[PDB]
Amino acid sequence: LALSLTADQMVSALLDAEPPILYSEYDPTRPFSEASMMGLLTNLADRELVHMINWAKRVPGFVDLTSHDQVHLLECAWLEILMIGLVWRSMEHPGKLLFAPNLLLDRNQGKCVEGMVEIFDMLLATSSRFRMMNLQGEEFVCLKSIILLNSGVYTFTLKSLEEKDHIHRVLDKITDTLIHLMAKAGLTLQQQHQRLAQLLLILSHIRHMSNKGMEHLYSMVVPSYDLLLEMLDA
Amino acid sequence: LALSLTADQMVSALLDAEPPILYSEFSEASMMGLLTNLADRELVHMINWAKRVPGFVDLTSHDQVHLLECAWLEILMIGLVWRSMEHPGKLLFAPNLLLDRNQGKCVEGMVEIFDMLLATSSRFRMMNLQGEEFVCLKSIILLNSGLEEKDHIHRVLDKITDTLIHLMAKAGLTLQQQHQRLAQLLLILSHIRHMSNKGMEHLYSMKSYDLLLEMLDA
Ligand SMILES: Oc1ccc2c(c1)O[C@@H](c1ccc(OCCN3CC(CF)C3)cc1)C1=C2CCOc2cc(O)ccc21
Ligand SMILES: CC1=C(c2cccc(O)c2)[C@H](c2ccc(I)cc2)Oc2ccc(O)cc21
Ligand code: NI
Repeated sequence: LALSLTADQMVSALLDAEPPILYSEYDPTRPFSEASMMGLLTNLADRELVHMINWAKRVPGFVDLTSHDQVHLLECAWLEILMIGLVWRSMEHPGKLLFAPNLLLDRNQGKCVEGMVEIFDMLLATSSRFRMMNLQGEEFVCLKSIILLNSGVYTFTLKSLEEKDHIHRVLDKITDTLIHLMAKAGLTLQQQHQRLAQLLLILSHIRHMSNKGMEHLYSMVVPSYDLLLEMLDA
Repeated sequence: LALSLTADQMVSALLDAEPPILYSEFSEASMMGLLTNLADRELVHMINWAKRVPGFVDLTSHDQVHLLECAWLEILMIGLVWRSMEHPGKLLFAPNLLLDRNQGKCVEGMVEIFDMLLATSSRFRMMNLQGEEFVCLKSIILLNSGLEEKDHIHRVLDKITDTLIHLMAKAGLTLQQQHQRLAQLLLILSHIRHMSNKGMEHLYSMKSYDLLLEMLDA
């Protein structure tokens, strides 16, 4: 019933689906070594991934797809989704990344890892950019769902063609929802289309960061297809 | 001058800036040699195209090099995908070099990138992407991919957005259809970024700033 929802019903459902903010393992050895910091971040990321699977099932349109296609979208999007979440909760802490409420890290602590500092900087710039745009929570949840639905759709017979157009219609509905929030907020038609484009252009930088992130992770714990398909069935 | 242009003047300037379609001059090496020769020749035309994108020449030479360093492969890729639209299941690298999926297997690891390029081409075919929309998307890539210089870039991007909406309104689309199509085109740019990052990784598996800064000064 995702194509029959209004803009306000889409927002309400995405806000209800929103996963909880988690904490890192309490009182680890401080200061950090390269391994210890990666261990705590990896533990946190894995626990968030369990909540992401459950979030994804409550994104309208996603559950209508086949289990194979749900796994494919999540396999393509999981690190982008982790990253936009991080960047969102770091908005109110300029020069810092709020990995958890008990794990607020500045740029200099990123140097502890080796190659992480470049990715750190990109995440901070994006956070700063969301701060400058005054990004709203309602807009945030729409952007997250876009990432999930958009990131794997291009790399997907009758079945797959019907699944692809279904995804494209859901994305059209999220666009409508984004415009409605901006019109309800009071922005002019010109300001609405400009802000929409600004938000969607930021998603290309998020993809870039996610690809750099993967390369950095493989240089040193990444969810496989089989792992994600096991988790989805539960 | 770029902030004072109308939607129609933006389109006319981008269409005038458009580079020419070039010709090429198999083993894994021989195919990569011909593709690399072609890519290098197109890169000379891209530098000159970039200088004629309204807003780009106002930036410093350092910032022009940075935008091009970040965007060159995305720009090469959207060009390829655009000229392949009318050849389903094939990539038109040049008019004398039309390659299907199976010839991508000749170079190891290329076939995955081949597939992504074909899917994007197919997606532009399904959207009935227009030449006027294409040139706007290309300029977006250049300006978006890489304090007064930053806000200048953001204003130029706002003008290209306006231009995109105007083309859709002039084409007859409703306000709802206009914002949906705008979003659809911009979402495709994330896949182009992805392809470009995969492309780089693949290129470094086989094989600069200074080179691009040298070319820009000419
Ligand atoms: O006209 C075209 C249009 C598209 C392409 C194309 C030619 O050829 C090649 C190509 C060759 C060399 C390059 O870079 C070589 C290195 N350059 C020269 C500088 C070093 F001195 C950087 C860059 C690209 C090509 C495409 C498709 C998109 O990008 C690719 C990704 C791949 O994984 C494999 C091949 C390509
Ligand atoms: C973005 C990110 C990580 C990250 C990854 C690469 C580079 C970087 O700077 C940060 C790193 C991470 C570590 C291990 C895995 I498996 C996945 C993410 O730790 C995180 C924890 C929570 C979260 O919401 C995001 C991240
Ligand atoms: Ni509108």
